[PDB]
Amino acid sequence: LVHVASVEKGRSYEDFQKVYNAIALKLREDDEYDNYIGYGPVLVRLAWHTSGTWDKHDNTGGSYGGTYRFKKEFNDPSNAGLQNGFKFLEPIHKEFPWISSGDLFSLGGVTAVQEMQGPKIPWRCGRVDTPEDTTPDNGRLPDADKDADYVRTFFQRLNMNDREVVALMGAHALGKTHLKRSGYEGPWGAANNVFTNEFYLNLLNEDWKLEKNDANNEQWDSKSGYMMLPTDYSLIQDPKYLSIVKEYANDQDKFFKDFSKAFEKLLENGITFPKDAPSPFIFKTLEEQGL
Ligand code: HEM
Repeated sequence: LVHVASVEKGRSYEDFQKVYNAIALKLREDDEYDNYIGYGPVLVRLAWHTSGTWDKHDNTGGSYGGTYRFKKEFNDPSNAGLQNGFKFLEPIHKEFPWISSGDLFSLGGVTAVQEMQGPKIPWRCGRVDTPEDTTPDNGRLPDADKDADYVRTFFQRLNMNDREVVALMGAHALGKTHLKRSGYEGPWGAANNVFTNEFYLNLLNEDWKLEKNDANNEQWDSKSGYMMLPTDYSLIQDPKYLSIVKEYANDQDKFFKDFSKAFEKLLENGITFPKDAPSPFIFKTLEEQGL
């Protein structure tokens, strides 16, 4: 199965900047969600989970088809809580009914990262909705209770290398774990709706203790009130990952550049862009537009 990007008929950068802006304005307005964290983090996670079902071996799953809109995928236990990001996007889709579902879910993540003061993420249009029977089965998203070998092997299926994995995991600066959702509880740091390299700094500099949470699962906790999942902590247990964690903890711009590339790649696995497709779009933030 080849998925060829097909530009929404007649649309160009200004149309997608208008969608960006609508997302960004709602992000600013609906600020109460999740004890005033806001919707940025869950929109980033929605973009990742809708892309991270991809299998490089047969091009099943991935962002192209926007299949999260079907009950098998929206009810994946791995996706518990993402309905909040979907509900956020619903009025955006109603205003811009021409955008595909995959383009909207992925653009939500780009818009969230950028509006949270993260790197620019180039973004390409042209995902096309595919039918209900193309929805990937549950079980393609990763478990959190595992070690570095698990994480490395998992991400090979998404064609990500060590550097790409460690960079992508930096998104855990954002938001928090919620016990009723995943069986883990707590934020990874203090700046959890501003995109920074804090995840790496906290991994290296907090005093972590291996504790059980109230769902009887182990997680790493600090006196500051932060947590790390076992898979997060694996990045400092494995010496290859550890070197890269130190690099990003010591170079904010390098993390931003590497995250941008890996996140674009994640959002584009499985898609064939014709030679004459538009170049990737770099959207202006609301701040840059004076809005
Ligand atoms: C080994 C890989 C990963 C594992 C096991 C993992 C696991 C988790 C878990 C258990 C949660 C908490 C869900 C909840 O209780 O609300 C979470 C949240 C989150 N993850 Fe991941 N994650 C992984 C990779 C990633 C990647 C690659 C990104 C995106 C680039 C990402 C972005 C997020 C975000 C932004 C949140 C916060 C959501 C919120 O606050 O609602 N994660 N992750």
